[PDB]
Amino acid sequence: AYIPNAATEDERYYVPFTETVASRPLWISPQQNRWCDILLAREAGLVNRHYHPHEVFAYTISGKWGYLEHDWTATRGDFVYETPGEGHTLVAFEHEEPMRVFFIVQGPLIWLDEAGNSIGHFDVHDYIAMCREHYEKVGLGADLVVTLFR
Amino acid sequence: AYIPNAATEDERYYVPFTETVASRPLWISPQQNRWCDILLAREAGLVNRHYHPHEVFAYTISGKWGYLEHDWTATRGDFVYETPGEGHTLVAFEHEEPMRVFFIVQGPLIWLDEAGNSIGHFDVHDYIAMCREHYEKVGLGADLVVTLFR
Ligand SMILES: [Fe+3]
Ligand SMILES: [Fe+3]
Repeated sequence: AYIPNAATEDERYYVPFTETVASRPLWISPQQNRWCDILLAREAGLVNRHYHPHEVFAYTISGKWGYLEHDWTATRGDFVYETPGEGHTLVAFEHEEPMRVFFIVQGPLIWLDEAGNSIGHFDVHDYIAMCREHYEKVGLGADLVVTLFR
Repeated sequence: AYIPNAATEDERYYVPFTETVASRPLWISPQQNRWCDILLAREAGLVNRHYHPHEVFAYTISGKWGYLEHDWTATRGDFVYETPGEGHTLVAFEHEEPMRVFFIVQGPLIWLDEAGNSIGHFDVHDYIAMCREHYEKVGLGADLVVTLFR
């Protein structure tokens, strides 16, 4: 698979995930419960506390972001590996550029509690569904998502 | 793990792989036989034909490169997924910028024949050895490699 201009300026390609953060799917494996994507926050953003059962890798393209549970913040060019089992809250700061991050995500995400409990999930089927749905609405066609399968 | 400025200009961090192509290790898993790295070619470059038993993901940072066995060439911003089992020859063109590519590699690589045979291998132990060795020589210390383990 070859996707030119992955972190495109074309807003249509980005699927809302939370209210402030969206992603462009690049590669999805329903069988492996795994996906690559560009994570985008045009403004201040937050992704709720969750943990992955497995690793996460990120390479930062632009903006400034990090997780509240570590001391670093990542800007253009910085690499991040999250250790499996880590509960974390992603945040994005307002920077000259939107936040854009290349991610390889081995799902599910388990949403965590204010407390510390499992309170919801996000797996690859949830991801395929939201992306198909958005791509139908914006006129990229639901079937463009199917093009990303492997 | 957080590595600032992964695709650094500091040449010392890059470990020669072929004569024209080098990589900076970013994350290495001896147990999973898997690693992330920045692949760099300052000039024209070539990596000999080989196949991975598993997937490869790449996000292109700068330069222009591709595989002889596909029709695309990848420049700044382009994403690539190589399907597992694919035999391929990586090439890098001379561009305004060096080639720099963020890779997640599930090894081993099996070197292939002019013909089409398995004729050599490259696994994570080979990678750890070459990186330790180079990092000792350049004065980043062999032990900096151990810092990359997970
Ligand atoms: Fe996460
Ligand atoms: Fe390869």
